[PDB]
This record gives sequence, C-alpha cells and structure tokens, in this order.
Amino acid sequence: GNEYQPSNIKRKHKHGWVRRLRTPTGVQVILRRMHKGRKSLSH
Amino acid sequence: XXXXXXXXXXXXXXPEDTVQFRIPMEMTRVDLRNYLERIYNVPVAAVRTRVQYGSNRRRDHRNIRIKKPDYKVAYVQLALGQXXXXX
Amino acid sequence: AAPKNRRSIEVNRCRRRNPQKLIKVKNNIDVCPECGHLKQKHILCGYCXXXXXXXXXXXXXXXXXXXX
Amino acid sequence: SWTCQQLRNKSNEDLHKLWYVLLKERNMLLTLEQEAKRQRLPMPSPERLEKVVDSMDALDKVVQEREDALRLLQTG
RNA sequence: ACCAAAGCUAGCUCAACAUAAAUAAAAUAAAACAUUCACCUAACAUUAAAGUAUAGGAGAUAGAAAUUUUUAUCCUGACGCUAUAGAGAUAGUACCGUAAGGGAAAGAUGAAAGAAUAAAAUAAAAGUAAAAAAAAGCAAAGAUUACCCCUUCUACCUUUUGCAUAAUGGUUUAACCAGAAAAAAUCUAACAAAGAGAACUUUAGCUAGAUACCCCGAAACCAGACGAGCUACCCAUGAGCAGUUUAAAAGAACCAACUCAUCUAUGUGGCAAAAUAGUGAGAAGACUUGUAGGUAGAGGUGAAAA
RNA sequence: UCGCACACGCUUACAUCAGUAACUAAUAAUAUACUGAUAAUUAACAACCAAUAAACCAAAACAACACUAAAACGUUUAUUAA
Ligand SMILES: [Zn+2]
Repeated sequence: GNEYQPSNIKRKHKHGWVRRLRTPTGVQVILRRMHKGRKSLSH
Repeated sequence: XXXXXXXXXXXXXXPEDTVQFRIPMEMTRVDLRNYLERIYNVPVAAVRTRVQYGSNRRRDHRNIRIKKPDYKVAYVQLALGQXXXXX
Repeated sequence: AAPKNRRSIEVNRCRRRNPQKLIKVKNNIDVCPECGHLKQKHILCGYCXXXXXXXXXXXXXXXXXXXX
Repeated sequence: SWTCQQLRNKSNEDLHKLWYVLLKERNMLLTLEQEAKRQRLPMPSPERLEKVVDSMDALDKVVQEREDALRLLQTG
C-alpha cells in the first residue's frame, strides 16, 4: 500500500508553528529555516 | 468600493425582491443591512450571505502557482413592492 | 536478450529499404462515369454518391418523422 | 493642487457629505465596470473610471491626512 | 540544410578602508592499540629568543618563558573569473520528504520591427545518394583503375611472468577532469674574511633567485536533533461481526461480510517496488475497526523470528 | 453488473461560452478529468457557549429475570448570572 495516511489535525498539531514555539529546539528549527530563507516554516 | 452589484451574472432567477451583491468577507449581514438602509435609502427584509473561495492559476514564466483573491457574495430581500431588473 | 553491438548505417539502410520494397505503387485511379471525378477502381464515387446518400438519409429521417 | 484646495477649505460635515457621495458613485460606476468586464464586452468608459479611482484615492488621502492632522493636534 | 554550434550582458570572489539547569566529542595519527595527538569553543599583533629550555608507551610527537625588537595619518582595486568559470541564486523558487532537511534548471534580431539586411553554415545523428560479375578482410597500406576484388598485418587501454585474447574499462560526440611543499644540495648572480635593510651564519663563506613528493571511493565511529499519519504494544473514546440445525444456553458445528494469505497457476522493467484467478483459515473471540494520545537509536517495542 | 448518501480529508478539478496547428487525456472520436474567458446557493444542516454546590443505588444482552467480565452515554434540588 503506502506509509502515508493524510491527516490535517495531526499535521497542524504536531508540525505546527505553536509546537515549534513550545520547544527551544523547535525555535532553533524555525531559526535555521529563517536562516536558510524558507518561504514556509510549515508545510 | 467594498461592495458591488451583480444581476445578469447569476443564472438563478429571482426577479422579485431579491438582489445579488459582492461584499467584503469581514462584513456581517447586519452591518450590510444597516448600510444599505441608510446610504441608499431602501428597506431590507432579509440578508443571506455565503463565501466564495477564489480559483487558482499558475504562472509559467516564474513557474509559480498563484491563487485569485477570495470573494464573498450576498443575497438581499427587500420590502414588498420592489422589482430588481438589471443588465 | 540484449544487442551485442551498435548497428552500422549500411546494415540499417539495407534492412529498412530493399526487402520491404517501401510502398508498392499500383494504379487505383479511374474516372467516374458520372461526374468525371477521379476516384478509386472497383469502388463507388465519393462525389455524386455521398451527397445523394446524405440527401437520402435526410429524406428518410424526414419521412420517419412525418410518419410518426 | 486639488488636495491642497480641499485642505484650505475647512468643513467637518461637508467633507463626508462629499466623499461619501463620490464613493457611492464609484460603487455603481465600478459596478457597471465589473458587469461590463464579466459580460465579455469591452470597457465603455475606462477613462472616467480611472479618473474616478484616482480622485477617490485622492479624497480618501485628504480625509486621512486631515484626520491625522486633527489627531496630532489633539495629542500635542 | 536538418537537429545545430557562433555572436553580448546581468552577476559576483578577495584585499583595503569606512561603519528548570549541567567540563562537547569521536573517527583519526602513533601503519594494531591503551598513555599521547598541532589543531578546533572564547580570549590569543611585528623582529628575534626558538623549534631553544623541557615534556613524551623518553615512542609518535608536544613545546614555552625570562628577555628582545617594533612602527603617524592622508594615497582603493585587480599579471580574479564568466553561463560547464565565479556564490547554489533571473530563487532558497519549482520540486522531493510526515518532518527536520535536501535542492534545481532556466536570457542573445536590429540604432530603431521599421520584423527578409547580417556574416559560417563544418560538432556526434538520418535526408541529396543502398548493397553493385559465383569475394575475402581489427577496417588499411603497396599496386591498380577517376571506383573494387588479389597480395602484406592477432583492437585500444588497464592489470600482468605472459592478453587479439573467451581478463579489465569504454554507444558515439562535445565539454569538464586528477604532481600545487627548498632544509641540505646542484646552478645563476651580489660582496668577500665577510655576507645580509640592527636578525643569523661564517677555517671561503654569506645573501638572493631558479630546480623535486596528483585525484575519486568505502563498510563504519561520534555528536546534536528529526521520526509510532507505516508498523509493534498500550491508554482514552465509539462502532462492526447475515443465515441454518438445536436440549435453557452471545452455548457447539457449518457458512456470507470483515479480518488473514494454505496450495497451485499467472504476472517477472508488471495492473502492482507484495498483484490477480481458483482454493483455503478464523469468522462471539486471545475478534475486527474509526478517532483522540503515549513509548526511539549508550533505545523503545516484541503470545521471542535477531 | 454494484453501487447512491455522511465524513476525515482534496484546494476550482467543476458549470457555461469560445477556441483545439501545438501541448494536454500513450491516438482518433472527443472530453467528467486541455487552453482561454465567464458562472459557483439556502436553512429550521453541520461546527461555536452557562459557573458551582448537594441527592441516589440494584450493568448492558427489544430482561419481571438470570449470568458473568462486576457494568458507553444518565437525572434531580438549590444559589449566582447572561
Ligand atoms: Zn462521381
């Protein structure tokens, strides 16, 4: 079949911006993303 | 500038006391009623609003997917004795 | 299986030209006895017949619509 | 020019009674514009429409900067 | 003449100036490895002391200090490079991945479209143009005719005692692509018991210049993080599992859905990177399933197969 | 023959008109899945809302009952307040 089973709630909760803010490492992720000049910090 | 009228566009036929408009997305029905009553001086019996999501189109030159601005449309029911006909 | 080596031009030409004889040309051309137009042998014309067949189809549709 | 001509003439009520009329006029004008464009027909009067757009932007800028002047006057 | 090359311009590198907490390792070198390892994280200017004093399985290597000497601004660019070079960049976009993250390709007419001025039309590929009398050929040369048969010859490269070798690498073409370190020495010059721009050497030395030591490739290790929308288990909250024989029996057996994949066949750059057809098991149970959650690599989970 | 509705989702694919050399659906026909322009239905549908403090024992299986595995969701009273 496949390893992918799309869900919006799980994606927005887990990979969301607020989740990135709740942890320092996530802040570092957003940090390196903005350092790389990503147009989107979240998919 | 926030609102405009559309008559001959909609395929639905409601010539009796029903007028179609394009509105802003943030504007509530009540404020639309009051605005249409005070500014244009006409009675409004009812207001029915719905949001129309904007279509998207790509761009081959920069290879970039774009989307047309979202819209919101409204349908107003005026007082008895009026008929809306426009082309 | 897989090819051992790349085909040379000569072999390719000799293979793709001579044995197949390209397209053999016979004479299919004959003059229509009616309109004098050039058409295929042993076959009905494509000028004075297709129009009469379309007129016969329209007449049959009109007769079938008038009978109903 | 026109902006300055609006600023030199001081009226609180007349201004809104003006640019609201011009705005509600622009509503119907751009209405006919939109209905013309969506009807797959050429623009009957693009010039007047553009002039109305520029003039409306102008007057709106006048009201905006005048309100800014009033707020700045009341603040200080 | 066909696909085609060829004609320019953005663009940048570098130097100078202006302006809610807590010792990181390891791979590696010592051709193993264990004490050890210039280096890297932050502070650390010149000359000389000096590769010296010392340290080190006294092995590899590591290595100062005391002390010495020093100096004012104003004077800007190229013996750096162009679409395969220089930043990846007409952009962190398109696109890939759940995520962190990874990361592209891409413009030329002319002064003026005023759209027939240009100037070559030769790279690998097929068209204008195929083999041609009963003939053999690592692909040519000597003769011979403005063409051919006859005679004379065992591909290249790499690796090897030895390869046309039935050992290795290559479809062809274009382009890109892999020897940059001076101590002692040889040599060309300066001066000579002195050389050398306040530092060293010196029973012909001393100073300066010129001469020799190339790239690609792991399986793995360590650190910081991303992963239980797949799957394994579990938590919370819901839903699903005809019919028939039957003595009270959500009790037994058979059999559709659903959950599994016994055997055979087909499929084998596929319908599909786990399939289809026939057949077979469970099918009120240790059952199936939706949604909301938890457990991760110096581990988790595992009716336990590494 | 096996499929119509509710979703989680999927971000104008869709409806009308016009044009299809060319690309797009391995071709044509054409088009619900191509280009261009222009239409995109509501609600009594589905999401979004009272704070607390007290009272009560004897599960669900079209269940008085019984059994086991010892039991998804339930109600009432009073106060404040919108
Ligand atoms: Zn004929």
